[PDB]
Amino acid sequence: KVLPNSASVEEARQRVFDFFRATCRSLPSVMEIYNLYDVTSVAQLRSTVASEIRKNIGVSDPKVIDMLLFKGMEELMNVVNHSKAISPFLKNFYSSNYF
Amino acid sequence: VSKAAEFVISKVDDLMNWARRGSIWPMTFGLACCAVEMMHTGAARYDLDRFGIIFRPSPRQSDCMIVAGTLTNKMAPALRKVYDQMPEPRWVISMGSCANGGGYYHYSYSVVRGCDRIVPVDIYVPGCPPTAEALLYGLLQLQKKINRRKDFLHWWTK
Amino acid sequence: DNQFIFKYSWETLPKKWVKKMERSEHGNRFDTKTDYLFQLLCFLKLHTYTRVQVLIDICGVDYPSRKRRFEVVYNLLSTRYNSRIRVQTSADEVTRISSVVSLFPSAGWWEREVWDMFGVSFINHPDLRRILTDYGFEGHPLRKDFPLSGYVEVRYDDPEKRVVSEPIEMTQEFRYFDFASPWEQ
Amino acid sequence: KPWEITGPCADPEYRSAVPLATEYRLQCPATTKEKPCIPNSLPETV
Amino acid sequence: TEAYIRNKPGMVSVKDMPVLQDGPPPGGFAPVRFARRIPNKGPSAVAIFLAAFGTFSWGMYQVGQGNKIRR
Amino acid sequence: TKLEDEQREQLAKEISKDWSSVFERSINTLFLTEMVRGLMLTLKYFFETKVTINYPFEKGPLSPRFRGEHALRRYPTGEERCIACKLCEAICPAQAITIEAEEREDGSRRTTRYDIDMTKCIYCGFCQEACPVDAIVEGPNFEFATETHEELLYDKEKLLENGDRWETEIAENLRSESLYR
Amino acid sequence: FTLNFGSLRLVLEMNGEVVERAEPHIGLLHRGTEKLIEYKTYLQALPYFDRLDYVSTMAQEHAYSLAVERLLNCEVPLRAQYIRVLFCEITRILNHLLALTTHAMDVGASTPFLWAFEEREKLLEFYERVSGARMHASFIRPGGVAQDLPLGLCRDIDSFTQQFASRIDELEEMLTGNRIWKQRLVDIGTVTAQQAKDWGFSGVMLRGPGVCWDLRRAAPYDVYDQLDFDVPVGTRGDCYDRYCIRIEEMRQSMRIIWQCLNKIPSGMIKADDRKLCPPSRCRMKLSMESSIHHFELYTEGFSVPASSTYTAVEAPKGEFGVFLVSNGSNRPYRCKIRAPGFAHLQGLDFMSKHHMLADVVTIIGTQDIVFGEVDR
Amino acid sequence: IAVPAEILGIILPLLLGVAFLVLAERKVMAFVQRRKGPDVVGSFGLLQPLADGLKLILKEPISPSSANFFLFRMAPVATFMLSLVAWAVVPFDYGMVLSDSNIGLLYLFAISSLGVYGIITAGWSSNSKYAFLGALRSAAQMVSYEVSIGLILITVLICVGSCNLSEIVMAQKQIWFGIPLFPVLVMFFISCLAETNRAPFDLPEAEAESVAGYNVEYSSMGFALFFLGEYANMILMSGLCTSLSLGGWLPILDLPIFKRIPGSIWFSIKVILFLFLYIWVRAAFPRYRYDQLMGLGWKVFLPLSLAWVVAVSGVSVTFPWLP
Amino acid sequence: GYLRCLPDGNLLQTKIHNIGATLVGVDKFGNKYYEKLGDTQYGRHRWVEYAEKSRYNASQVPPEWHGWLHFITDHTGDELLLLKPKRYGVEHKENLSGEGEQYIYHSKGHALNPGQRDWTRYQPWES
Ligand code: SF4
Ligand code: SF4
Ligand code: SF4
Repeated sequence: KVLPNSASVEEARQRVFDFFRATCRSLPSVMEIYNLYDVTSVAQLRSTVASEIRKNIGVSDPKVIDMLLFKGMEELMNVVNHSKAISPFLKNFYSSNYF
Repeated sequence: VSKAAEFVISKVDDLMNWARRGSIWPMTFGLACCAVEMMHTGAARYDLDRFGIIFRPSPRQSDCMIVAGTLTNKMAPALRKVYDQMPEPRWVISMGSCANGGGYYHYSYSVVRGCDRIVPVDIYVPGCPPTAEALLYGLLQLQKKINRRKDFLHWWTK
Repeated sequence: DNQFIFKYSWETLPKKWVKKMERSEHGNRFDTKTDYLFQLLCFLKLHTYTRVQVLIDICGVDYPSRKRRFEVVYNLLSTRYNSRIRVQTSADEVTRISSVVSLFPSAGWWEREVWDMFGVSFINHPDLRRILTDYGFEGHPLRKDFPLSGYVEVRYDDPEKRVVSEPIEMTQEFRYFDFASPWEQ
Repeated sequence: KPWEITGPCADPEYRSAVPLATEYRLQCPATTKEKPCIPNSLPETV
Repeated sequence: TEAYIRNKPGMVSVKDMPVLQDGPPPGGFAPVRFARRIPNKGPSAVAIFLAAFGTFSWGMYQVGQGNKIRR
Repeated sequence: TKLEDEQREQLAKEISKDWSSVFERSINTLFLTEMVRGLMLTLKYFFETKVTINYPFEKGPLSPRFRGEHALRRYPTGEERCIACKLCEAICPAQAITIEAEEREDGSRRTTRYDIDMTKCIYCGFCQEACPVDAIVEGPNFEFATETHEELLYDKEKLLENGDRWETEIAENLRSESLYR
Repeated sequence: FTLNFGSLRLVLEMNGEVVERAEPHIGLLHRGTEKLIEYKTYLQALPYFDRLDYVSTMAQEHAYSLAVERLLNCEVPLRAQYIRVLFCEITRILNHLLALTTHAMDVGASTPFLWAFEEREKLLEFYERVSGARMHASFIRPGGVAQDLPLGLCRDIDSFTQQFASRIDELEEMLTGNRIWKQRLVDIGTVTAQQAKDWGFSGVMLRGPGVCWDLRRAAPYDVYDQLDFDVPVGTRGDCYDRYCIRIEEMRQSMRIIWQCLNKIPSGMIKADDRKLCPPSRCRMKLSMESSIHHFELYTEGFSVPASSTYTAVEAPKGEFGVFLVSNGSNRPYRCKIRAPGFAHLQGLDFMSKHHMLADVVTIIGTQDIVFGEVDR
Repeated sequence: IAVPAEILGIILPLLLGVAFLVLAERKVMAFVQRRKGPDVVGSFGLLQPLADGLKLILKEPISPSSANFFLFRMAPVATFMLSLVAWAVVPFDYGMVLSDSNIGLLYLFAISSLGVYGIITAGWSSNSKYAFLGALRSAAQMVSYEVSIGLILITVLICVGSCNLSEIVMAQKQIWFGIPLFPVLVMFFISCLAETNRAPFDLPEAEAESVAGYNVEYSSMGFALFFLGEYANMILMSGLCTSLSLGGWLPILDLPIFKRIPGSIWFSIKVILFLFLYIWVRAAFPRYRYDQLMGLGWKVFLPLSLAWVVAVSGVSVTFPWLP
Repeated sequence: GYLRCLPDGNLLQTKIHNIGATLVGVDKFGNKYYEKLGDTQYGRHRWVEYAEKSRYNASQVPPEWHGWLHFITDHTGDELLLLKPKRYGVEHKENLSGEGEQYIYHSKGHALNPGQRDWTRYQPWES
């Protein structure tokens, strides 16, 4: 179910927390969906999800926050449904002109 | 390697090719708007049952996949999965322009630029839609192509 | 033709939400605000002399120049009085507009299609999953800035034994021919 | 014949499906006995 | 020019230019019987029931005679 | 469902007016009259003549305005009929035609490269009707199924040889259709 | 429990073989038709409408041409209008025949399929004689048609109409009145008129309940207001009444075909103005202005005035509408394609509720979902 | 000794007849549908069954690996055994029987009863649950219509004192039992149509429809063996129909011109008419839903069969017409 | 060629249809073109015997007889041969397309082409 736009930063934060809860509860299903038990590190996956949420802090618009949460829930549903020293300049220079 | 063993091998290969040519059991992959023309091919006028063609709904019993219609990125995994279930003696007929090189939707998102990118297709049937005459020509061309299969000779000379 | 219930609506409909009206032979047009669209459609559907009780369709138009690029259009029909009406609003990428699934149950799939093609989210949709494009599609294809050929393409990867999705590398690039005449204006 | 007892075959005004070659399509489209003349404008606007 | 394309050997005005297109023959074709005509000329319900009953009775009589002969 | 029940009772009373009608209906439902009639029609079509075309020896009817295989023609003298006006790909909805050209040795405008994808052509005849010189025509041939996509990718030499091969039939169809133009 | 079927993908929730709910997944034939139409000129975009709802080809051409003429205000000659009506009714006959016989095959009846395909082969021969190909014939263009009728076509169509009256009687005798056919159809997927209006049904699926509304009579977009045909309605909307409505529509299409053949006039086949309709080959090879206009119409296109409109026609499936928004340029700015399969496939959910799997496939056949138009 | 020779001479021509029966079904259905069947593999398609069998043999097999390999493989074997051993008793003329069992009718009824196990095990051993459900549906339908078939057998057994098919025919000498019991013959024909999953009541062959079937998982030879068993059962029940309600190897009116025909020709001709009726009904009619056909079997044919049993018994007991 | 009827069955149908037919023509490749009017349905009143019973192909019909066989024209192949253009033109060739790399058509850039042409649209310095 889709909800109206959050009118407060606190409401946006609560929705973000709910989405993170949903991701954490749906993590073990992805285990049996993908079967990468050798180097998954479920804790590392949770850390990466938290890192994505933390790199998406520069946004301050509640509408943008709600849209990002909607797209994240969509991505969660898709993943559940199994849908997949020479400096940086010199390497690009040796690779191609367009960099 | 001899000249009489070679003759016997040639006769055996001819019999095998005759059987496989006269008992083709293709399966329709009927997307978009070459499937209607395919049903016209299977109709009374250009009948396919005469040559041995009968459409098997189960991919496990089918001989060759006839992909007629547009291949979508959402449907290409299904096409590949269904193709993988077919028995090892297998062939592919790409009917129309969508299944050949993308056709009229070549420059479009969610359109596979021909079924050749997903499955190894043996014979292309140009047209949009190809006439039922032309599709039956393509099936006869498949018969001709499998009429030169020296499987027994290749197995013998290994 | 049949501009009867359109004029009757403008006579009886509250004037608060009628942002603008267009009397045309190509179709009578109502343009309103996104806040009052649900109320306006509820009035039209339920009123006894403007019974547009069937929703023809919901469409989206992209206008990159305007501040609110997306234009959501609703084509409705009145079979009792035999006339078509058009009600449209303007929405941008982030703001969510009201859903009319409760009034017209057919609006669910058209609203999902609008979401898929443009990104205009709806407030009270029972579900708003993508309907038309591939599973895991990233962009909104019908936006003007979206490239015609898309961003990714699929192929069969033999080592993976599956159909993988890779960034586009298409041969025979699309040839845009500029036929526009400088004297057309 | 058993099918004239009842049904559409018993109807005197019943038409066969197969068209005869001597009456269906007498002249091939590329060889028509009379030459066409298709107008392209009104006589006034000439 | 339309007159140049559709010129007539002896025409004076742009009117009465030669014309010949696909169309009805003089008489306007014939009616085609859009409706349906399904005649029900089969045997009546009572007739087939009487036939079946009489057939059953006479057949049982024949069964009795055949059983007597076989006995 | 009470309305449905009373409607059913009313209908049953309506179609049970008398013993003759009820007996007729019961006999019809018991002795499979409609099934027998369908069987009789099926037997009639079993004994009637067939409409199978016998493909390889007998081929279905066509029209001179048939959109088969793209091809390029020539003038009766022998020169290429195709000037490089580039109206082919300007109108080709599928963008299946690619053309490049330059001035020839004698100053004539001719195409130095002209290829058509038969896997991208939608066989619509827009080019053959946009040609100002009737150079490209969609020939009557349609049985040109190839085993390879690269074979299905045509070019100028193949189009010209197709036109030379099918010149007489293409000319007959072009006469018949230029009548209809 | 959820049962999955895999271009028709459908997931069904079942309890006791009884279908609690059905959810279709449709995108399997999405092709970016609207995006490509936006990227291409109007004439180059007509084949897209050819491809949409491919069972009924020329109905989409008629809708697109009517929308373009509405946005363009160009008068179509009477002969062009009459031949457009004739071929639209031929298209309706083709679509109804295919829908009925595919429905019969899905039910289990296999034999009428090939008889109706013989009829369809005759009609496709008509298409191939009048235009380029048997299917996807870009014959109907804005302002008129591509070419004039070949001589003898009217006589052949008359012969077909007589034999086809016989064939419709034949098919109705075999299918209608069969106990198995009745048990398969009656009281299956019934829709109230309120439900149909709510879910946006059109055509047979809307007249089945008995709303008593047809587009050819409500908004006559052709000589339809001079053809005095009949529009059948269903007493209680279900599969059987929709099938009977389709049979009656085939009969009335034959009636309209005969009327058009009888009263077809003699004149031109397209709009008189060469700014909007291409000149003939002789005219472009003989006249300087005609050569200019042919060149400009085949490189550029006709620049429609900047406006937005919705034009709907009575396609055999139902109401097929095109919403065209222009900006004064030679390419359509926006083209929304409302197909009468998108709403019906929504209706599948409530139609096939408390039914079974065979009832679900029967409902699909009755609705006649062509996935090209629903994935437009 | 001679018994294996007789058994082989019964089995191999039965397989040839099954192949030409599927060919004849194609030809008759095509001629019904205004087309022509297989005509390009040999003259009039006479080599089409040979080509099909050779292709099926040469097709490379696949192993589903369903953890029930033995049961998966042996189910078509079981149904093939059942069809053949059912054919082991049917007479063709006076003295052309392998086992002249005095209980031949009940033997055929028992063999028909055993026939459901092949399909049930095929559905269960398959990984997919759709195949299991389809096998259950087909088994239940065969169950109901075999109950009806047994009641019809009881009617015939009331008519004829003995229980062996040869003496049944010897009693048929007079009136063929079809003249007295044409409705019973019609019900038996519909019941055997539903018994072999042929014509209407065709659930497994509705693969294009949602019911699917029990043969989806099976490989080339498993599917071929199931098809051969089904068609051998079709021929078997056509022979049962002609031995029960058409007199078997008996001419018409006992004229001396008709007695020149050996009688095995008569039995073959009657079986051919019954097979033509099979293909006729399959081509001419739609198919029933599973619930519809089950209700029809349990509510229309069972009461009618019981009523006909009672009526025949009452007619025979009342009058001296008793053997 | 009558012994081919037993293992062909399609040539058998053709020979059955050539009972009351009239040989309307023959081409330079040996194909014999027959017409049969009267009590014959429309779709089966013109046909061809390819005179190559072993491996007859649908593409062996020359363009001169293609239209007449496909019912496009009432003109037989003899008239079209008379009207065949001069100063240019090639003989009819069947749709081999699989009979050999030396027979099939190859693009100018294909590696199988006898002469493969580079495509760069610039001339390097080439010291
Ligand atoms: S190739 Fe043409 S006819 Fe075939 S599916 Fe594509 S658009 Fe339709
Ligand atoms: S027929 Fe149409 S698609 Fe083919 S090359 Fe010509 S314009 Fe392009
Ligand atoms: S339109 Fe004609 S002249 Fe122009 S490029 Fe094409 S073939 Fe050549």
